[PDB]
Amino acid sequence: KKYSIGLAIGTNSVGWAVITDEYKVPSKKFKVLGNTDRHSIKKNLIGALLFDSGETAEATRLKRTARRRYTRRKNRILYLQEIFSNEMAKVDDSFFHRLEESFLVEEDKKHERHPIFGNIVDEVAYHEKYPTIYHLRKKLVDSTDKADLRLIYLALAHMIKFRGHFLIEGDLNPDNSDVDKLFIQLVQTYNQLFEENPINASGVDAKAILSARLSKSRRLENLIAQLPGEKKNGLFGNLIALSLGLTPNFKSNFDLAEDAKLQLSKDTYDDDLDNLLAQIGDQYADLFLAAKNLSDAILLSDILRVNTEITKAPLSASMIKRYDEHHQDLTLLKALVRQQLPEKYKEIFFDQSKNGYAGYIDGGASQEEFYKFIKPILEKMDGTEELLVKLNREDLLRKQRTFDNGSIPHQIHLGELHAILRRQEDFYPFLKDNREKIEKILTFRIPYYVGPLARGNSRFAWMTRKSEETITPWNFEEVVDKGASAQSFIERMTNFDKNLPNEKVLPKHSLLYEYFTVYNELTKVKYVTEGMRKPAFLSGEQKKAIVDLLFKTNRKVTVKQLKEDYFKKIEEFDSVEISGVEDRFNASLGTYHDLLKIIKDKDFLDNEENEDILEDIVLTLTLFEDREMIEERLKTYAHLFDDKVMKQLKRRRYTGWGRLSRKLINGIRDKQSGKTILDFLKSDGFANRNFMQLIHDDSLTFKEDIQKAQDSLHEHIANLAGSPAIKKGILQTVKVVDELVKVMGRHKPENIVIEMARNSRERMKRIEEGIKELGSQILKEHPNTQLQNEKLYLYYLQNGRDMYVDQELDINRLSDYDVDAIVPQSFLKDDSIDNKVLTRSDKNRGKSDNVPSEEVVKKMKNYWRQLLNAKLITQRKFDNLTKAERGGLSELDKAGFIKRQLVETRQITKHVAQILDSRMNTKYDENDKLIREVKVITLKSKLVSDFRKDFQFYKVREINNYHHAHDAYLNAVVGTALIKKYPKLESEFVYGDGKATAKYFFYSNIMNFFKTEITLANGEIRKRPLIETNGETGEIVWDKGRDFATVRKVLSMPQVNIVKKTEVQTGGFSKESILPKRNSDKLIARKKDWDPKKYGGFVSPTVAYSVLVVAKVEKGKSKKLKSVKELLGITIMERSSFEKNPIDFLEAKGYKEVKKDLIIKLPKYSLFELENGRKRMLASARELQKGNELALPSKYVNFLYLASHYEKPEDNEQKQLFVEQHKHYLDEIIEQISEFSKRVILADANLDKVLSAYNKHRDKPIREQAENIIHLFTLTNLGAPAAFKYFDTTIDRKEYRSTKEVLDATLIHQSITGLYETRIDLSQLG
RNA sequence: GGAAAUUAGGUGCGCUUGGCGUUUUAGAGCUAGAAAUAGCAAGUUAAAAUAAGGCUAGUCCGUUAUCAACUUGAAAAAGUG
DNA sequence: CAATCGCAGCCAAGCGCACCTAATTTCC
DNA sequence: TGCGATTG
Ligand SMILES: [K+]
Ligand SMILES: [K+]
Ligand SMILES: [K+]
Ligand SMILES: [K+]
Ligand SMILES: [K+]
Ligand SMILES: [K+]
Ligand SMILES: [K+]
Ligand SMILES: [K+]
Ligand SMILES: [K+]
Ligand SMILES: [K+]
Ligand SMILES: [Mg+2]
Ligand SMILES: [Mg+2]
Ligand SMILES: [Mg+2]
Repeated sequence: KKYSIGLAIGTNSVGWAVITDEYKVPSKKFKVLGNTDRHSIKKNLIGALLFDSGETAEATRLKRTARRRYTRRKNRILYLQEIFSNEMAKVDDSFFHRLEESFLVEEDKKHERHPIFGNIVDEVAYHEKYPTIYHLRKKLVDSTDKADLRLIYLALAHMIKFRGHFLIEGDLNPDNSDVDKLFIQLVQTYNQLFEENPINASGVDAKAILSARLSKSRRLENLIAQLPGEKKNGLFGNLIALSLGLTPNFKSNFDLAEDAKLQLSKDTYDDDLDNLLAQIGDQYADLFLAAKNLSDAILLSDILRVNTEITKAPLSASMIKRYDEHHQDLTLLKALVRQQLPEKYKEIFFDQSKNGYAGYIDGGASQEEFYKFIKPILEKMDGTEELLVKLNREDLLRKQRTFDNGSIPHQIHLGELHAILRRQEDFYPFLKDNREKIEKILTFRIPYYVGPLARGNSRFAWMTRKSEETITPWNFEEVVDKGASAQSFIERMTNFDKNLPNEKVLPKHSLLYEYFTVYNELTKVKYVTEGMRKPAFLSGEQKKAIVDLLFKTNRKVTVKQLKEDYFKKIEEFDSVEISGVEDRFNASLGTYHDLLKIIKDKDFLDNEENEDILEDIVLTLTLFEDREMIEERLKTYAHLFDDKVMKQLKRRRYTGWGRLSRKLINGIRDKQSGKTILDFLKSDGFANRNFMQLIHDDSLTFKEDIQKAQDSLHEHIANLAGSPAIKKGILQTVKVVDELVKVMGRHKPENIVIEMARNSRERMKRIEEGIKELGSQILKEHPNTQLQNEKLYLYYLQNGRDMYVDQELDINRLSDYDVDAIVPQSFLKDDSIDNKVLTRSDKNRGKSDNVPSEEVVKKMKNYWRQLLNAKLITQRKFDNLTKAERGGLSELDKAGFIKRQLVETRQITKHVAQILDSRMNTKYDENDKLIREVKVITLKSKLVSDFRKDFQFYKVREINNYHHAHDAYLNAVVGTALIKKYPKLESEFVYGDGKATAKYFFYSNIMNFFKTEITLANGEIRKRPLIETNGETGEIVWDKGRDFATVRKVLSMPQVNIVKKTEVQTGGFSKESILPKRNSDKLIARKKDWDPKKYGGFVSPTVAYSVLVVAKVEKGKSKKLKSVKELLGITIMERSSFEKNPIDFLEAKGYKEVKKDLIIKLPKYSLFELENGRKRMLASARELQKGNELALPSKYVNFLYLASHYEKPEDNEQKQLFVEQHKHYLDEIIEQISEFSKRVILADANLDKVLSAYNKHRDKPIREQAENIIHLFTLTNLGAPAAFKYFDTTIDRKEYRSTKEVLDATLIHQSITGLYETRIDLSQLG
């Protein structure tokens, strides 16, 4: 007995099958364990393991971060209360107590129910005077009176608890006063530079236009509209856009040859502005300087809507402005509706269930839902004009705590906090002594490069401490070693050099690393002129001159530069041809030119004695992100540099790391020559060996020194790159193989054939930015979920224009258009947007075989470049559209694409093959060589997909889960037959160890040996005999006389081992919504002492697993003991306490005299068999899932495939006639579903509705009936019931919301393959 | 089948932050009526919680991965037809 | 009991490293 | 899709 294994690896399934050399699946008797009548059972060696999707760690990570921030937000308040503690005890010794118990009902409170003052008259008067906390905040900022210490605390705590963001660096000092004066100064600055065409201010209310509650682009339009003759994209318009915070492009303003984009917020602005001024001149400096001055006065116009001269709390005053205008408009809205719509007053102001004002304040109506409900009511009335204006600006009846408050920087809250401290420290000395302490509570942010402030019990932490003591926001710099922590942050993640594993890789922007990349590319450049017979390398003397002249003067070196400014102007070559570099060199000395601008000392950079210092500087600039820590690490070099360059050097920050170490490129030396790798790249006689040749040359010592420098199965797979969903199936695949090997008596298989299976928010954002750079108004002309349509998505990505013809596209005629593939689908199976365009007709592309024709590229390339700059097409999409001008698809390209259709190239699939190969092949030769006992073959899905369709082994996925197992069987058959027929293909499919046209036709007809007659692509008919053999062997590969019948017999076998992986449920305890209190006791307490009948709580806890309990419970008033057998759900929250002491946990639930040895742990999907073969799976402790599979005969599967594809060659008429000749199969398929449902589904109401729905459409076309019959299998599918539709009839799911019947059924414990079973008759228990 | 560089597009893991929401309580509802109710007034804010909790007591940890049964084992895992 | 209807925490910012695919140049 | 609530 020799055998092979077929495998189909998916995200939710692993199909498997064992075949013999006759392509047959064996059957075998397996022992059955347990206490039932059955001692053994026959099983076919074919099946599929099913499992729920494996999840990434992202959701767990976001919740872990949220917990840390709630812990730290609470500590900020605790820090503040500790500071107030001693003095607050003298004012009100129970104030903080009332704050902590504010949530408790009055019955549970220990102090008086009014938290602030402890009595009702004082509490009522507070809210009367300060209706919002911002009323109190502004008053404490602007008033000189001594304030109650309790009100001081509440205002400071409110700023510290909700402190604002940290997206702006440095200090913020808002100043509203000079918006008009600064705009006039920018106009005056602009007119002095363009006296010929000045701009008239002329009472243009710049303060109103720029500070208005509109978008930056909208206010830019309103300002430009007030200036006749000025365009929005003109020079003055871009300056206004710059002051607003946009990203204008000054390229067209100055007729530049490159983009000149500027935005003041990016740290690159100072360099970018200097780059622009270097081209246009320094007389434009005051132009952008005055633009920055105006930008500071309107920087906070979105959040600060009050003139800053009358208050030092403009944020709170802006909130007060919201409150007052809310009061004024509410009084006006109420008086209006009383007069004009008195009937709808109750619904608008009393009905919480409606989206009126009541639902806005008391119900669940959002601000957006409230505006939508009230807008038609406002338009019906008069006069609501100003209310309509405020509504469309989202400024009507506004609250103060709103979704859009995220734009408020922490410096704003800090300003008000600092002012309150300054006011009240004159009366409270402890506020003076603790002023900077309190401000530090608000401003201090744990650096992201420090991480959690742990002390040995965090697997996520890396921080180290200077001193062993508790870390506070005030001693953080002294207790935490920021330098070591910031270094460990990067050090724990960066690669080591694979060639020298003990050596870290160099920074990507290291000078020595960029020298390495330049010389490695330079050393393979050849040249030829009219005199020399054959091309020659560049000499070591030539490389140095080329580097010194071109690379050290220009950031990029073009091939034209090399030819013109070197070979001609220094070598006396009137002409020269260059090979090894195209257009321009890929490598460059970018860091060399960055430092040359900063330190201005070219001699210092070219002095190789300064090599170690420059590598240390770049290492510091790469390792650290805090520019103060950077400045501290550059102190040892403060004598070579003045203070001006040091200020520029500490701003030059780098990111990224290279692939090689400094010891590899310029450290280790060849023993004979004493030269490093970089030395050989600089000069290597006339051989000019590059990096790959040097470390592989057996005549040098680099190769042996690198060779001299050179995990469980679960950890290895987890550490692989790829989706954690496919990685779950990879581990299960290995476990299936291990079991299948032991099933075959631990004999290894001959072959293992593996095959691995192959939004709306991003689409909208990608189009809005694209048309913005495009300048088009197509989004405004014809305005998310609609972009799920493929054609409409391509329509907007192409600005409503044809990609092949340069003509407009009618958006209401998208059905008349064609979605054509850039690279034809016959070569590349790319269904993504990167390979699709929208055109009037696919004939506009040109020929069908190749890339769009030359005439199309010459006419449309300009249009494609604009779409590329607007990020509407990727660089890959632009490259393959313009490929015709580069010659188009070569004959080797077409063959390469057709080999890619057969040979799997994904790295993740190669890892699976390597894992199986290394686990199977472990013995060695007499010469210490690996003995490959098992060939691991990798196939792509198209090979079996085409095999199914050629020979009518059709697949209908909705019928059952057998298709996963059948795919694995077909993988083994096709894979082993292909390797047996053509052993030379083992180099392409087996892991380990003219001509273009031939390889194209060879790879195109590689599967023809299965057929008897072949109609070729050339049109010529070929014939093959019945039995196929191997060339040199003569062994029989395929017998078309009985091997197809073998496949038909295998695929028609009803007994297939479908196994749903039982799994303990993990994750959140329950649903997260905090529901209001209800007398129903389903609610779960949110804290230990928060009775949900008083405080509300959670619903629907998740059961981790169920347990079978055989015990007694107390019944009735007398508490009689009554023997019971029950299924108890152990929730995720309860799991730890249950497992710590099961008996104590069960006794606490009310069970007595528990049979401890009869407790069975029953995770989700636990399998039970009842009567007549009916099976049920545990959905939980209180619901069951369907446990049976409907094995529909093969003749019905093939009929359902052809009849449903009836609308979609000359032989298609034979398949169409088969459908009409077997229209009676519809009744027979319904009968199969009915008998199956009556036997195992037991949903008579839904079956009657199904049969009634089938009879109503018996005159419908056979295609439509077959399509809807496929929907009916949802009724019979394995797993959780789900709704489905037969034509227009909807059949809602019939759930099995009772688990009592399984308590006396047969529990089935299945191995991973389902071949080994332990069956427990639970009726004997109890 | 690999390596480096360049260009472009993605994925994973980890850290540090912001704003909402929701829950209970506080923000004296008034007049009439025996009451059911009716007519008005009012509404924008805050505290506290945001997995129960844990010991290791940290400004730490608490939702990923992994899991038939039986025997062994803390676990990982091994053995069993 | 069943048949039936209802419900589910979300939005945003910054940073670091490591992978992957897919084109080009030079090589093993 | 597991379960809470409502209706029949
Ligand atoms: K009380
Ligand atoms: K204008
Ligand atoms: K609301
Ligand atoms: K609400
Ligand atoms: K709120
Ligand atoms: K190039
Ligand atoms: K850095
Ligand atoms: K899990
Ligand atoms: K899960
Ligand atoms: K199992
Ligand atoms: Mg907590
Ligand atoms: Mg809130
Ligand atoms: Mg937050």
